[PDB]
Amino acid sequence: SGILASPGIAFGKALLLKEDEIVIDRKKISADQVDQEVERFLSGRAKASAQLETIKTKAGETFGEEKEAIFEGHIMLLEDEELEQEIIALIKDKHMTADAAAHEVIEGQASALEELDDEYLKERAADVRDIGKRLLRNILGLKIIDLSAIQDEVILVAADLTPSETAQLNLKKVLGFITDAGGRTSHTSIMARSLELPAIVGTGSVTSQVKNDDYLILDAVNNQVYVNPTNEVIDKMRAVQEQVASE
Amino acid sequence: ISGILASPGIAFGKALLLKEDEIVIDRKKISADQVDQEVERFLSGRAKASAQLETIKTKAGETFGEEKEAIFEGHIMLLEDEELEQEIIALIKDKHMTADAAAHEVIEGQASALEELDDEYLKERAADVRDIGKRLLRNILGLKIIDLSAIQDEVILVAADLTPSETAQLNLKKVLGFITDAGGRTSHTSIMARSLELPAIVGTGSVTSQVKNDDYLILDAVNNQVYVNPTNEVIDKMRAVQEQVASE
Repeated sequence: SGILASPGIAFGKALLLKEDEIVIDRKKISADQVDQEVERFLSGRAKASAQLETIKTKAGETFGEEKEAIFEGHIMLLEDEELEQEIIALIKDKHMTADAAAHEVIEGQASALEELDDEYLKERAADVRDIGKRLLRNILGLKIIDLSAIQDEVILVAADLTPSETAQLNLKKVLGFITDAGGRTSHTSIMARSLELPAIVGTGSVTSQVKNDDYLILDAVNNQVYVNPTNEVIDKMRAVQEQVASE
Repeated sequence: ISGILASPGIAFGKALLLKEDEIVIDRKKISADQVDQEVERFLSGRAKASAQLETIKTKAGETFGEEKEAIFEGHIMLLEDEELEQEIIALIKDKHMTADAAAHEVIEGQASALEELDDEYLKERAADVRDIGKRLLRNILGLKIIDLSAIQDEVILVAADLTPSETAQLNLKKVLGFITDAGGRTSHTSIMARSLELPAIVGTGSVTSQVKNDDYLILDAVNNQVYVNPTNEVIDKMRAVQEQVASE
């Protein structure tokens, strides 16, 4: 399918992003527990802040100060003295688990910027949620992504990508992006065009039509994604289309 | 609509379809008295072709510069060849073949000779020879020869494939892009489009089956699509939205 965010072709295996779904616990805790969860939260926020602190820098050296400062405000929101008061209260006051309480707050903050049909405000609620997902994972002891982990040059396949993701992404080993996105103006599109790396974004669900490690070639010229082709289809793009650089 | 996206861009316009007046050769054997009208029928027929080629020659010049106009004197030297001429007249006099079928035997045979070597350039000359062949046969057959100089309105050129003799007489200020049933990424249609910075979805199977003449359509050469008679919503979805690639 496709919307065509960025021109180019690519040959490589697909790395399929898997994001551990998040089960928030609703069960009201006992007064006994109250302390433990306040610790769960403070401990979780302690790490999520730490991961955020290395991304700031990796967004920094790669993309510079414009980007390093998107990050300063990510941290500043996660560690907001008032939002802490709110999450903790729900623990002491309404006996909610840390993972359920923090969600309520962040969710209340992201969903309050979405009231306006403002593009940028909708972009903020997006990032406000990016930060909230993080925290819950850590609180939840669920496993964290970290894209610097890259071993192979791969064609990053995912549903969508956010600034926390594309910063730690090992640029000189990702051969393009394929997402279920929205695109043409989304962060993956503007991430690619700039990088001159290919990108088809408005996909319905490549995330279901591809599996991890499947070899494939992203067309991004005529807008086609070829999953596990025959060597002649390979032989085709291989240079037939791939040699669009000569002209 | 498919296409092999030879030329990025987006166009908004009425589709100008290029219906080719069908060429139907006469394989009947004339008698020894009809022999002389045919030499005439060929000769007059050939004169039109030259009249038309020397005008294209010039148009190609003023516009596409000297490289291309020089390419036309080549079409004229072929067409007005004294031996091909002598070989066509003889098939009429000795073999009693119609002016048209005769002309076709000689030129085609001349083209075929070039295609025996899988050589991209030779295969190119062979087409170019079949180009002149078609022009000579229509003119012999007294058929309609299209003057694309004659385009008055801005439009999206919808065709089977576009020939050098065709695009040279093209009023470039009014062609808004091209969609053909073509080959693509290297076809003349494609190289042409790529220079002028005119969009092109060229590998279509048959855009000449869904697209009728005078269909307002938008050619999404950003995302490989062709919208036939788009709803006012789909229009603004590109008209502004997708169309504003130019800004970025």
